[PDB]
Amino acid sequence: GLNLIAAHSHIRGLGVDADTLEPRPSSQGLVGQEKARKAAAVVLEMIKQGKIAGRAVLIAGPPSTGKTAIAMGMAQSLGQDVPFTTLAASEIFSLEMSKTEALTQAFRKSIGVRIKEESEIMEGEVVEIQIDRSTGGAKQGKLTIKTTDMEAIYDMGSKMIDAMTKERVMAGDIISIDKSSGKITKLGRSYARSRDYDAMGVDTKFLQCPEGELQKRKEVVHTVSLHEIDVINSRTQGFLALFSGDTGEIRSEIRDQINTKVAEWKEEGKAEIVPGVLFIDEVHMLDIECFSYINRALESDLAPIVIMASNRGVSRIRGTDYKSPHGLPLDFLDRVVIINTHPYTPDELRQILSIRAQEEEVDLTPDALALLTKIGQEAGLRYASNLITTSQLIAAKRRAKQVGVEDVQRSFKLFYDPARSVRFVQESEKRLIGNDGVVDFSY
Amino acid sequence: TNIESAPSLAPMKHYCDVTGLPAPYLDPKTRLRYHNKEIFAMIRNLPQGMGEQFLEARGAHTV
Ligand SMILES: Nc1ncnc2c1ncn2[C@@H]1O[C@H](COP(=O)(O)OP(=O)(O)O)[C@@H](O)[C@H]1O
Repeated sequence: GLNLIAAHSHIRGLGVDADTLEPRPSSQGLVGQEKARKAAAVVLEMIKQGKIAGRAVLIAGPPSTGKTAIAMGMAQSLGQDVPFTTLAASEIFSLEMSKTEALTQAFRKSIGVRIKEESEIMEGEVVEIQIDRSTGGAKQGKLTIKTTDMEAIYDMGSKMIDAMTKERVMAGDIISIDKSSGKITKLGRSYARSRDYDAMGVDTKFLQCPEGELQKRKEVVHTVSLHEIDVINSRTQGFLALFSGDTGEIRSEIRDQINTKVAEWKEEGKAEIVPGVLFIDEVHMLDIECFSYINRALESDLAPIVIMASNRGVSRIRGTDYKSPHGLPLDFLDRVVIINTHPYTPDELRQILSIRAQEEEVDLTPDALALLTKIGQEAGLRYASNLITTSQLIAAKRRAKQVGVEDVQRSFKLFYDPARSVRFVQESEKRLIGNDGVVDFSY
Repeated sequence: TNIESAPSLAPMKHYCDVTGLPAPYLDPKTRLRYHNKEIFAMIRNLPQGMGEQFLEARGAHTV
């Protein structure tokens, strides 16, 4: 389909026992990180219960130790039933709006309002339409429609005749009508009428006739975030700004009205509130002004849970000239708990490479897997996973059925790992452009 | 003068010819109003002349 194989495609969840939250050594695509996966499992319980507002959790660890993997696992284990917002900290630096506006919007995307609405919907195959136009049109008309179980004629009101003529409804069309509003959606064409569709090209698909009652009270569940209600209320077609993105700095009195309105809907039972989670990857790319904002945005009943990932050691905080753990100010780290991820052992590297090799279409000989595991220990898990794809393509070019050691060795030779590439720049130092801008082009 | 009422101009509610329950549907073939797929099935399996017998209770028989 459209969804190609990405770096995280093998992650289907957290791999955790729902009863005890004990992580299994491998499941759902996650290997090891058990203490970290247990802690991420405790955070899901908090998210799903909704009781607690504005906890901030930091996932701290070296690069390529599964900080994003665990973040993908949580998203997959919440599923579509909860707002999950994934923010790269680089995105907050909009030109359309201030940083704190962008952080408010991100927080507001992560609280959902869940609303349940019924409609009667009428669905069936059209047996007939007749319309009498006299000559101004739409003077009267009759619809005959059926399922496999029922058939009916309807006398049509003139605006339904306009809807029918707009959507060019003809005999054999399978249509649905949202009769509370009168939009027609043409679900398809009946196979039993295929010869009538003389204009439809051979690529045309045909459906079977619908079934059961012609009319059903379908119930729809909507979730709309607080940010969507804010943007709707910003201008005459404000909802369009949910797509073009040209929301200005939406005025805070609009948001306060909406916060009041939603608390009203909660007490009346007209709506339910669904606290989601905001994930901020590379939280160290935020600056000191962002952190002092987030401090107080967390202290609100309409705050999501926030989850953050950092690779950084004791490092300079952006927007200041001093250094702090994770690159984050201690004022902020006081309101955070840290989950730390460790480096993998070789048997975990083997399993992760195997899962990555099964997610990709790669038949891998045992010695190639052993070799890739050695490379993983020495060059890093990402480099070895990148070599899987390469060796498959090399094996394929020589028409081989399996990736052998021979193919991994071509890959290792053709594509340098980070450490080999660092040596290359150190040995090539006069030929590369140095930090002083000096370079020599001569042989 | 023994001439003393007139038809309503309010639109008319639709009731099932079989069971009198509210009827969303009017059968094209037999002109009976029916409540649901169960009664449509029964309506289409009526004996000869029973469809007219149901219209007679509504005063709508073919004559
Ligand atoms: N414990 C794990 N189980 C399965 N796959 C993992 C695990 N840890 C990392 N990976 C995979 O290896 C790659 C590197 O880890 P990732 O989490 O992206 O790095 P980082 O921790 O720097 O964000 C990713 O493709 C990720 O899906």
